[PDB]
Amino acid sequence: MEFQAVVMAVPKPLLPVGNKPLIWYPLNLLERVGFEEVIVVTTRDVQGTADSLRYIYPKLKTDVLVLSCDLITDVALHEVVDLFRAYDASLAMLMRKGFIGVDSTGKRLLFMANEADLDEELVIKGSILQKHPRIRFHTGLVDAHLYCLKKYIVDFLMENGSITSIRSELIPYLVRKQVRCYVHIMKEGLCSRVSTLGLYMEANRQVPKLLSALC
Amino acid sequence: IGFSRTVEAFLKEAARKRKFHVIVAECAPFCQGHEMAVNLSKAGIETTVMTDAAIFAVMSRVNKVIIGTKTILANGALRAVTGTHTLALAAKHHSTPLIVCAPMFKLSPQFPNEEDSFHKFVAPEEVLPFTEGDILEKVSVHCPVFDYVPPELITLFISNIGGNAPSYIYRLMSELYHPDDHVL
Amino acid sequence: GSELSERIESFVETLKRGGGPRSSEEMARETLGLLRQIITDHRWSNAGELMELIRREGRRMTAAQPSETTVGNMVRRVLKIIREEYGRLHGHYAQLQSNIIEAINELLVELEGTMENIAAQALEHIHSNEVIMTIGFSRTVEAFLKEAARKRKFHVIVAECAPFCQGHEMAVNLSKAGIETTVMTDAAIFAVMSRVNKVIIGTKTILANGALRAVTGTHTLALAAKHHSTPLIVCAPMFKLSPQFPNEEDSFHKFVAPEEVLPFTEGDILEKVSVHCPVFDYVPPELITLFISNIGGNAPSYIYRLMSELYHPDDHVL
Amino acid sequence: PPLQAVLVADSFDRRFFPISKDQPRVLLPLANVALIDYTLEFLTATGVQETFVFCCWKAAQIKEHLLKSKWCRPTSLNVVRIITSELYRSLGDVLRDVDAKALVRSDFLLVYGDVISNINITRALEEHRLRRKLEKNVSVMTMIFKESSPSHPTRCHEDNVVVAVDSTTNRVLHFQKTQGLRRFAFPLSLFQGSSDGVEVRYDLLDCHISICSPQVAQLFTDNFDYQTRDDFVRGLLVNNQIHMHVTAKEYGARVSNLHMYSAVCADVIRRWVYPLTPEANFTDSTTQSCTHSRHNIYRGPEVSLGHGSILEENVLLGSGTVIGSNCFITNSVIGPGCHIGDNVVLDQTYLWQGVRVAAGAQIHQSLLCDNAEVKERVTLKPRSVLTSQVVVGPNITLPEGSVISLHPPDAEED
Amino acid sequence: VPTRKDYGSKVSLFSHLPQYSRQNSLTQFMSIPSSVIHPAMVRLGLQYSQGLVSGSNARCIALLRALQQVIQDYTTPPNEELSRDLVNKLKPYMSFLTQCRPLSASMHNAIKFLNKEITSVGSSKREEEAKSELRAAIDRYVQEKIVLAAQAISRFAYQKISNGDVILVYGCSSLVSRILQEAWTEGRRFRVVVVDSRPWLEGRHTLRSLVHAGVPASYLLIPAASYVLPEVSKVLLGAHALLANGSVMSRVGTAQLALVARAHNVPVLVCCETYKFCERVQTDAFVSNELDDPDDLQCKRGEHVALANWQNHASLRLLNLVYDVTPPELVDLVITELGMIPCSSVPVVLR
Amino acid sequence: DYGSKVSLFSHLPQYSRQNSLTQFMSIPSSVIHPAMVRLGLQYSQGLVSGSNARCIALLRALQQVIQDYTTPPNEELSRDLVNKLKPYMSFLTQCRPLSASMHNAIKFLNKEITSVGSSKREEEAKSELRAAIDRYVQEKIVLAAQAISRFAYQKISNGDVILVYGCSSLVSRILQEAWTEGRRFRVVVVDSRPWLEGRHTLRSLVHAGVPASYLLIPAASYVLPEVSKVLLGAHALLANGSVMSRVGTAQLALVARAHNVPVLVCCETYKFCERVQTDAFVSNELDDPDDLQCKRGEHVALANWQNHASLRLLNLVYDVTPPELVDLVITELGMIPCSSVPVVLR
Repeated sequence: MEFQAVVMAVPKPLLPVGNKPLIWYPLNLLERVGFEEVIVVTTRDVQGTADSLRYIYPKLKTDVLVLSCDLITDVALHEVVDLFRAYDASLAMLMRKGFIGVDSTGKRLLFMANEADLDEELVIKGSILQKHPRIRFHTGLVDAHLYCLKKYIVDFLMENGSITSIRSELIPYLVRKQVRCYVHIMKEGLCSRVSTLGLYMEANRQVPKLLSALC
Repeated sequence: IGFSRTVEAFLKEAARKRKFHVIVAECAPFCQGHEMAVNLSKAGIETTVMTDAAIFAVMSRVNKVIIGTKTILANGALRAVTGTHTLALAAKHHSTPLIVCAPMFKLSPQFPNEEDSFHKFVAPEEVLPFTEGDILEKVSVHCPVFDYVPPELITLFISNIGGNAPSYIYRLMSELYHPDDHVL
Repeated sequence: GSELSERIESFVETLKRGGGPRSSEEMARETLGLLRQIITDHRWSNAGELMELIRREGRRMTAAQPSETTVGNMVRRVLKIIREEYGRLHGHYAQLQSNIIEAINELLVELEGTMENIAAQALEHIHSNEVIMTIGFSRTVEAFLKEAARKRKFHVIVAECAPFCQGHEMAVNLSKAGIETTVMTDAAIFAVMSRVNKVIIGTKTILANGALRAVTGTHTLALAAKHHSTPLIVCAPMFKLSPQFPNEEDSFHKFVAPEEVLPFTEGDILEKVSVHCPVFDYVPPELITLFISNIGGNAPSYIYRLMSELYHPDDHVL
Repeated sequence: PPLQAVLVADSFDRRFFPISKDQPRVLLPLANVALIDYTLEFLTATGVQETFVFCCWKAAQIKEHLLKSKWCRPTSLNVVRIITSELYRSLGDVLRDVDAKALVRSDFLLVYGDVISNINITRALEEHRLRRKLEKNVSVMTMIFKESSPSHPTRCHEDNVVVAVDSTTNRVLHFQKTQGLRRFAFPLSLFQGSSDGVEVRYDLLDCHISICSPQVAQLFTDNFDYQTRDDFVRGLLVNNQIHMHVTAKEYGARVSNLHMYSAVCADVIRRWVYPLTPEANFTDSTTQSCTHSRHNIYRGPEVSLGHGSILEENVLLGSGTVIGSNCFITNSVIGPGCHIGDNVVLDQTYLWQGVRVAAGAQIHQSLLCDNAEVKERVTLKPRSVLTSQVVVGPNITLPEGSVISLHPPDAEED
Repeated sequence: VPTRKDYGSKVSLFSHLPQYSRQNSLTQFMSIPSSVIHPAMVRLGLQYSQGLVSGSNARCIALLRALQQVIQDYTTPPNEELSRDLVNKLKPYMSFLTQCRPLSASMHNAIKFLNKEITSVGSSKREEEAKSELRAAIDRYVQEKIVLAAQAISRFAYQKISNGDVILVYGCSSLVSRILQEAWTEGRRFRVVVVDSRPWLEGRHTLRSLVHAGVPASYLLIPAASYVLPEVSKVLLGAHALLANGSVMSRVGTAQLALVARAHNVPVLVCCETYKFCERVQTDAFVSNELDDPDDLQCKRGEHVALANWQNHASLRLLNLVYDVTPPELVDLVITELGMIPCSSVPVVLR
Repeated sequence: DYGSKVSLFSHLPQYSRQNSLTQFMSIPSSVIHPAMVRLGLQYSQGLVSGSNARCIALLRALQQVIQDYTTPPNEELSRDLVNKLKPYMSFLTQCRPLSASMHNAIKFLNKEITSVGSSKREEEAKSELRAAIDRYVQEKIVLAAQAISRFAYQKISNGDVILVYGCSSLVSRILQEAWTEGRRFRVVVVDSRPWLEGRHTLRSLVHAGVPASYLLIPAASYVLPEVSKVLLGAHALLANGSVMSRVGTAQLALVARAHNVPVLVCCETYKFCERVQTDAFVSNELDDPDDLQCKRGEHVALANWQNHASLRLLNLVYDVTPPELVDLVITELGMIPCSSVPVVLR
């Protein structure tokens, strides 16, 4: 029992993506490798993220692996889980190319600003640059919204319930600071999240090539 | 060198999983190395046969030496067949390991005394035949079967209790025999 | 001859700045050509003026780079040629120039032929299923090895050099010919120097006592060979043979920037730590087995005679 | 087209002040050898065929030192030309004057008279020309930077810079200093237009070596209030493109202040600027020959070393310098014609020509210029600089950072 | 659990030693929520494969902490004896860890000690008592074999180091670093000379440690050891294992340095504890060694890599050795927590 | 070739004694001279195995060939003879590999033939060649042993225990001449298989009256402690100072050095070759492998050794000794060190 699976779905998960349920692709991603248990937070009719996560705090008792309501990707979970295992990282995330301040080696996360917060320019501290004099900045990549998180991070989220939508509130605070955050960029994967109509149609068009290998 | 059942088993136990080249130096008085080479080649080990004179000129491409002995002395030395001293000298000159496959019963508490009864002298018929002529009356022929091998030329001792160094045989002796029964 | 002075200055600068040609054969050929040009385009009546001028020019060229023990040898050879010619003609002040040029050309052609003269002696020392190892990268040893790989088969092991990993090129060149070569570091010499049957290496200079000033790392190889009693052969032409002894010499090695040993991006520790990067080293004669020269093999104990034959005792100081 | 460079042998900035009053900055003996000699040797070794030496402050001494030097000989392949003028006030004025005279033709290098480097520029210059020939009249400058550590002693805060360039094609998008500032600001235009491969670099040492183009001088004439190079780059980046070339296996640094002076000296003595070392004698001079021995100890002719003294680390003794008995010198540079006493400890001290130190003196991390003198029982602290021709009485203990000069207002007078 | 796959062409002489590449991992074909292997064991194997934990004692410490975690998280099954439960459960974990990276002598000794202790567990005591006893014995061992032994070795070696001496170290050994630090702290005034070797370049660790301590350390490569030895007076070396025949199975570049030192008349000292003594023998580095990732041998010289594509040549082999053996006649004495003993006394301590 | 050779000795020819090369030849030999034919047959059958005996027989056969050699018209003889003698040497080598003595002798003969000008008559040239061969033999073989006999007489003392190995035409002569001068010593004769040629020296010494002993080489370490000197003979002296002799010489010198016994070597100046060698692997000679067969006990163990495809039979002849084990060398010029061979070659 190294990791526990959790996927929030707060319809969207019932969209027939390729004549199959949209929530079936995330669950299939959490399959074929152990994972005899997975926590879903869909509505009662389905047969914030921080709030829904803390609502089931006493249930989880080990490292958590949070996914998105719908996430179609043909990546190997080990690729992202190795960063959490080897380096004993506190945060491990996955994303694909189209702030982020990934370092030279391409794994350590240094900067996580957003365009809405910054005033006009990009401010950078002197110490973080003293330690790492090279900061590779990415702007066009897309966020798949899946993270491998430790347990003490969940405890910290619980002891203060003033955090909502960890994607934009917790990850920047974690990167801002020992904590260890890492990222994995494929540059050749699918990594499609169904949020708008364009991505929905792209996923509908890409389904056959994935289903040919899945089934 | 020579013919030793323990060394033969040690060699043929590795041939079933490894491939090596075994060189066998015969014994001039009693050419018993031929039997060992034949028994080894019977199992496909790529053996070789040669005389005792070709032990140094050929021992430049060799890497390891594994031989037996008649008995192991107290200071680490041993009593081996004739010609083993030259083999050990060549091994030490080329800095090659010299493994000695000998069981525990071959350990003698006696030390290297001046060793008059050390070598076994046999009839000179093997060295020089009786049909030579009239020169046998004024020619002294000696045929020592065994020889003394110092410990400095040895590198390891493989026994039924694990490999050890020559500098630790005294403890094995102390554990085996009582110091009062050394002279018997 | 201002053009001659310009050529001399350019040669001295390229030798003191970053060296001349990359290989030693081209260096010796260029030095001999420059000496021939100096002998041709210059005025003199007696041989003493010519020989002292050549002495001064060679002294300048050596002061430009003392570690390049290839130009002083050519200067001493030209001086010995001049002295032999003067002794033959006097034992003279009107036709001594042309004959010196002829002798220099005779020396040049054999300088070039040295490579084949050395490579032709590969089958005399290499046998089938042999295990030979080398260190560094040398054209002479490369030819000596790849010339016998057609009819003979053996295993080669190349040890790279830590400061400048030049053995990779040699390993690749040998693998392109199908010799079954292996690459390793210079820190695993003694670890593998127990299954080796022979060693062949190339040097940069041969001292008077039969010693070698080769790249850094060959002294340990020679020590390991002498410990394991493995014959170590050195293939070097005659122009790599200098009339100087190991001691009685300062600036024996060449010290280059520590960038190759310890990079500049370490930090503040570079102010305390002292780093040294020697390019060459010294190998005593007692660890050498044979010398493959253009005139055949020779033991390290017969180098003094070649010295007395090639150079003049009065021209050792230069 | 023969490669030509422009040498500004005068830094209108005055950081060595008080020292720059009696004797120019570019002729201060670093390792018994002037800085302009290092710069000229670098230019002559990199392939430069012609140089234009501009001098305003104390130009007579510069020229009359150069005319004896080996670069002005008829046998030198890098013909140098001294242009002296009293109007120059900044580098921008020098470039304006070049444009007025039409001296330069092609890609020229812009370097100061106090740059020490062994970098080869053939590679970077090819990159520059090829880049300009794929985009006609687009690329205008190429700044050479040496990647280092932000911890290195050579990286002073006064010259420390931070860049944000594109990794696809090396190109400067933002350039600013970090003198007295803790969090850096980078505008959003960088990500606004292009530069998918954009990254911030803080591990770079500004060698002040730039492969310029005639268009640089043209733009310098257009904008009258360009007083230096840094402002040229800032004013061009607000608006032509400026690129870089990074080196990792070569050395390069500019002597801008006193702290920077003692940093290159240790490196030069420690052979970090090979082939440029004291052992090489790259000036063809007779009074600078030495012999390199173990531990990077350099000894010249007529060293007169006394019995008992111990040379422990990278020291450089001059020709004619006299050492006493039972001394201890380490990491110290001694000039020619110096003369030491007895029981004299020198630790990271730079003694120029004509110095005499009496017995019982302990000097640590301080610099003694020409004709300096100290009496017995005198102890000098770190950064305790003495200028020309001062004499310090006996039994005096100078505080740290003390500066003594014979000019009244320069510092604490004699 | 699947078997790891080799990488590249091995040498004819080392055809019996496995050779893997750190680019590929064995967890690619295993579950993320590990079912057969414990999660801590998976993390430890990943750290070993990626080269994060490459220390002689650090690997053993990490293994012991992982074993403590495993014993804490595990519960014995019904109607099953406890003494064999842990042994049967650890049997595959050692297999996995060996597949990730060949275990060292210290790890083998620690595993043997833990198996001994587990077999020594009684049949009447409950689960909590035995688990607590094992968890306490593990750290008791760590204390009485690593830190206390290191303190004793440093106390014994302090008297050998004197003022004005020049010590020559090699590689990265925490014991030698601690010895030098304590010697410099106790008032000894000396200077060290660090010798490094490619491709690991781990001597810089001890270099920066000594610089942090304030010792006038020096740095150079192993091929130039013959140039600095004429001025060296002592050679301190670390040992990864000491066999029954009195041979040091330390880093590959240690036997060469010892040979050059003996040729230059420099007494060499070896620091090692009593928990690295194994009841096995090895006469040469060929019969038993480890082959690391060969892709680490290639380097960038100039602007092109000569070994960029070494697998294209069908007659090109890459040998990347790790350890090697040195004969007993090269080591003068071996410093241990039981007093200074010669190299001919390893069996005496093993007895 | 006959039989399967060794992997490390696969670059050398392994002939046989039963397989004769005269089968595919005319009884009156047309292409080859009858004298050279019988000489090669003797070499192959082992009738002449002595280092100096082989050279003497070769030179006498060459004299016989020259005596009945007719120079064709339309060409000079100074070159025709050299061009004709080459196939004879090739056939001799095919019969049995040549030795250093034979090589030097044929080289000297070729040089002498080339020194003959076409200005001279045929009969005069043949007579001069015969006289030259005769005097060269007398100088380098006959007179080259009388000076070595009186030089080694100084190093022989009363009560000495000299140890010899194999068979040598010079060692036996040295000992027999030193015994008659007044010295009273005893010799230890060492022999090895399968040639067992030391019995020749044993008999030659017994017939002279010198107390002699006989033992096999494996027991050399047992008798060396009582030995005072080791006098050995070799076939060639390489240019690198090394010595080329019988296979049982290098290890003998090694054991002598281990027992602290001074080793000596006696060789003629004409055996001073110009090549070099480092081991007995690059240039050796493999004789018939069936010589190792021995009637030990009731039957032979290597009677059908070829049935075992994995079994090889090595029968090396020569070996190379390093200069690190040779102390003194005796020649007609005088007592010289082991590292002075090139000086004599000069």
